[PDB]
Amino acid sequence: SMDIDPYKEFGATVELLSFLPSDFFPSVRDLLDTAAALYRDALESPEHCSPHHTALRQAILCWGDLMTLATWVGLVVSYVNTNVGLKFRQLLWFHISCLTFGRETVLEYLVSFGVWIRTPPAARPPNAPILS
Amino acid sequence: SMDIDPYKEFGATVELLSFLPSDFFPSVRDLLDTAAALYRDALESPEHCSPHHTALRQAILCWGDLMTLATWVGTNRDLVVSYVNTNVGLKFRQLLWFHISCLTFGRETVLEYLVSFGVWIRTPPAARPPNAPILS
Ligand SMILES: O=C(Nc1ccc(F)c(Cl)c1)N1CCc2n[nH]c(-c3ccccc3)c2C1
Ligand SMILES: O=C(Nc1ccc(F)c(Cl)c1)N1CCc2n[nH]c(-c3ccccc3)c2C1
Repeated sequence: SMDIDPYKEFGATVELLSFLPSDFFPSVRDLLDTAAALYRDALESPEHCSPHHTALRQAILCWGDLMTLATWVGLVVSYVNTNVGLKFRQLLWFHISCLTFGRETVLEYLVSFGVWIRTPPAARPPNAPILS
Repeated sequence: SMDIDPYKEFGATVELLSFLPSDFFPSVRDLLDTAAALYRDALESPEHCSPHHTALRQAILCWGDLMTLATWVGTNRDLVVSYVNTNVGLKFRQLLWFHISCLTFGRETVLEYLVSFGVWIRTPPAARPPNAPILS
């Protein structure tokens, strides 16, 4: 079979996004609403716009199919939100953040927050790293 | 909410691909095997290559997640298995075929062929030409 990495063409890796803890990412619901709020006209556009746009379109739609399936099945519903949910919380956040703040900024922040959150509370700085 | 069209940025529509009958498209298995055979290095490449490549990568992976899910659902029934392959299956058979064919024969060619075969298969057997339209 093949082994394809969705973040590879965007300069990152699966393991790199797994560096960030599970509770770091917003809910799938909050992510879909943000994609729409900031890029509704662009995501529905006839233009490619950018590779980030192309991937995000598939991501939103793919999660749609996944929800349509689990809704039809009705732990099973909980399965999508627990295991599959985490995967899209990463993917959706990655592209939205890259479109909003820029690829390079997102990547630096990723390693910066991973090191920061892993530092015990007593020693780590009060202000977490930010995008800009 | 949003209404996003996966084929829209590629100059087609969901409705346009639904023009071709369900038995027109190869199986998902034959489609995934074809994707690897022709574009294994490109699909795994660090370079975008093309918007079709970017979309095709997500499609393969998305189908993967659906299969990983259905594989786990099954282990925890046969009626459910028919759902993934009957309803969701058709959707990806179109999507996978669309991108694979566009990369192989060229976007513009695929679209002309798409409409040509739709008209051809819909003509009753007695009247329609013996030779169906082809690509390139
Ligand atoms: O990861 C995120 N948020 C986030 C990203 C993508 C999303 F799709 C969603 Cl729903 C949320 N941040 C962590 C670091 C950071 N630094 N600066 C800002 C910021 C906050 C408000 C306005 C402007 C910037 C943030 C928020
Ligand atoms: O839709 C398809 N086939 C197809 C496409 C994408 C796929 F991902 C898979 Cl698995 C199959 N055809 C219908 C019209 C046509 N015209 N010409 C050719 C052809 C055949 C062999 C060698 C060279 C050309 C074909 C085959």
